[PDB]
Amino acid sequence: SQEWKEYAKRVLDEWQPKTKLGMLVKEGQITDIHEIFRKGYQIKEPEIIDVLLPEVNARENQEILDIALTVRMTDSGRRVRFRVLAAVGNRDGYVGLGIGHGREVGIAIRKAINYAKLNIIEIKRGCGSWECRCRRPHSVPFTVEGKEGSVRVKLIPGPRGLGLVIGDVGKKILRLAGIQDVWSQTLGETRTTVNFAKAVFNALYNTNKVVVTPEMIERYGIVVGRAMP
Amino acid sequence: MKRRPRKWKKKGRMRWKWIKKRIRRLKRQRKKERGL
Amino acid sequence: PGKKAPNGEFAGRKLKLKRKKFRWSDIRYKRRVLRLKEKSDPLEGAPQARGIVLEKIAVEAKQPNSGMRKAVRVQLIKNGKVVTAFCPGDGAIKFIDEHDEVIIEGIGGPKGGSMGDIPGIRYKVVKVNRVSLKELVKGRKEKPRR
Amino acid sequence: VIRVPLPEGNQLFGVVEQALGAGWMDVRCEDGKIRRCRIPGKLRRRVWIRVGDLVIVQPWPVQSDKRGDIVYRYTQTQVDWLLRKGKITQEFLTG
RNA sequence: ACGGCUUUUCCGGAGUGUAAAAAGCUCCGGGAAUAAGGGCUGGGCAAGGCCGGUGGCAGCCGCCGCGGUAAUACCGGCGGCCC
RNA sequence: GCCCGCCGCCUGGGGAGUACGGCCGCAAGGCUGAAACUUAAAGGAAUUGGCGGGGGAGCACUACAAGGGGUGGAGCGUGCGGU
RNA sequence: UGGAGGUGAUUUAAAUGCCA
Ligand SMILES: [Mg+2]
Ligand SMILES: [Mg+2]
Ligand SMILES: [Mg+2]
Ligand SMILES: [Mg+2]
Ligand SMILES: [Zn+2]
Repeated sequence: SQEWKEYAKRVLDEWQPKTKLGMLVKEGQITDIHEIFRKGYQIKEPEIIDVLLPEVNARENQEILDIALTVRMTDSGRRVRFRVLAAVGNRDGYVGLGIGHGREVGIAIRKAINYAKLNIIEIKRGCGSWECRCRRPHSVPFTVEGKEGSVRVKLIPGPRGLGLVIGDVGKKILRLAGIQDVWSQTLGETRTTVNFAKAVFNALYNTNKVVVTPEMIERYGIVVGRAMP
Repeated sequence: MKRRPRKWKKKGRMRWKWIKKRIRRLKRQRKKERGL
Repeated sequence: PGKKAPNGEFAGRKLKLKRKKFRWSDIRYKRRVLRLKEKSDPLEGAPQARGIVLEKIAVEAKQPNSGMRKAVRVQLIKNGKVVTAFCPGDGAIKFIDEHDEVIIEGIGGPKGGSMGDIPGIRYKVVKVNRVSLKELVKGRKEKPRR
Repeated sequence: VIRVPLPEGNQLFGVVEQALGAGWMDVRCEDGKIRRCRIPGKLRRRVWIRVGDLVIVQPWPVQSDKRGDIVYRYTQTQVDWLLRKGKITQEFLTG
């Protein structure tokens, strides 16, 4: 994990902010990722995360779902541009997702890889299926659901070891956050890879929309972000 | 005539009123026409 | 619409009635109970049959293609029905003479109907005079009974 | 010599009595038989056919009455030149 | 390519098995000797931008789809992937 | 929209609201309603553009108005059609 | 800010289009 600390000294000196949060990370007060989120700041410059999540750029926390070209007409023929769906996040607890556009497949991919650096959000975890009574973050804690477009889906815990079981453009974006074993009930139309992606990721957001009282914390081993490096 | 209103849309067909009237001219027939 | 029809405790009888009725509006249910695939099926619902040939004709394909596929007409033995057999294998038509006993299979497409460009056929050849046709497609075997 | 498409092999001359329609061509040779020819998509495309437009055709061993497959109509440049030699006789059009 | 070694299998042979037999099964005697098809090879779906024939012709196609003289999508051959 | 009741219909598209049979009507007709087979999709909501014998804004002697001079009609030079 | 409804008007003779 060396290079992904060398990048900190490579980057922190080679950039001046244009926003404010830029400063409040550049000058040594806030230096730990998990204390910038739950306060309603704004993320507009895509380096603040790199300076604290410097493994997001590793070509392995990065995943590229699909390229799809779209068309429109003008009175001089066709005009055509690409959209790629790209998601990223370290393989510990944090994931982000972006679309982007552009007129060439490169510019598209890079633009999207950048957009998906800002939205990035964090999770909870657990193990609370009726079998894995263990307490180690290898499954989503409690059955929750999320909606988008014309697709609903509700995730269910499951025992340590049952391999990922969801559609083929869900296995990636579940693998990134490392959620390994989880069972799937689908509705709607799973053939627009986009709304699929966005609905799954929305559910994983909603993971933090239910109140778990003090005691239940030590029933499923809920965590937040990294746990036991 | 136990209407089925998906047909009036006139898309790739002909009007409905002026098809009913022509089916009558054959039901009145196969009833009258030696259907005795 | 409201909650649901007999969503009470005791009215299960009505509920079984509701399901027993609305089950019929299907299409695979009916085509089985009433056994309609039976008694409209020039083989009486079986996986193969034998026949005799009558002619040698040719058919044209779907709208956006071009060609004249060859075709034969078999007269069945099980029923006296007269059914339409297509034969694959380039130029296989060089062999099927008038009055040769042949075998007939399906073509296994949508619903069991036809497939591809030849829309009007439903039956293809496998064996002639007890000889597997794929052979004569690449020769590789000789032919009995002339 | 000259490229006037002599009936090669077993081509037939078809002067049409009427296009029975939609590719159906009721054609006529000097045989005694009145035929029903059919047309490809190559020439249903780039050329036009009318009554009195002689074409060459071919049979299939079926029925010896109504066969025929178009591979070249004739040209007005030779439609009558082919006569001066005597390769086509003109009592199969004119009563 | 050469050098060593093996004997489940295969040929001979005995014991033992069996109602009588046949198999098997312990021993010897021989010897790399006696032992490979099938389907695929345009996207679905692992796999050839490889060569040689064919001219909206022959043909392929579970669906969408190729064939107009320059075919990864036919016919071959050469390569190649799944059991 | 979220919760507790009962009820009637729909389950690719056509062939079809046809067929055969019963029930009321004086008639015209009305209520009940299948199947053989044929096809790969018919239908919805929105997005750019082209067009409109739809509406506004703004042009041009290869548009008109207002003026000047002509070709079409004759012979000939010269380019195409065709024979 | 945008419509949401109503009363009137609302114009001679103008048919059709292979081939990839
Ligand atoms: Mg409706
Ligand atoms: Mg090949
Ligand atoms: Mg592949
Ligand atoms: Mg008028
Ligand atoms: Zn666990």
